[PDB]
Amino acid sequence: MDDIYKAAVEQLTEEQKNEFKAAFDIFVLGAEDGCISTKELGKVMRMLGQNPTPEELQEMIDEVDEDGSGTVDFDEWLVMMVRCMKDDS
Amino acid sequence: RRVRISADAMMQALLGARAK
Ligand SMILES: [Ca+2]
Repeated sequence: MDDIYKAAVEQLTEEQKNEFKAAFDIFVLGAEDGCISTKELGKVMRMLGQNPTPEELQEMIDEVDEDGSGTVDFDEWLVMMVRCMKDDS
Repeated sequence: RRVRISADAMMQALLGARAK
């Protein structure tokens, strides 16, 4: 019953869904398997100008997992956005 | 009634998407 995530995805635009595919690639640019690891995601935050603890991302990916494989997919990425805007737990 | 999170940041990595 995550309407917030259902509507958030719909409210999106052709540009958003299109750009969502670019970011995923930029994140897994070096990844061989093709998955964004907690370390990979954080590596981008470091060059951005911040320094988010590795305990946050790790716990985040797990909290935003569909099957709990420990990897964020194009789908889990779309929900990760709203999950933060409506983070309660 | 709120504003989207700071996601545009990563959008600027590629070059500058939705920078404004
Ligand atoms: Ca998963």
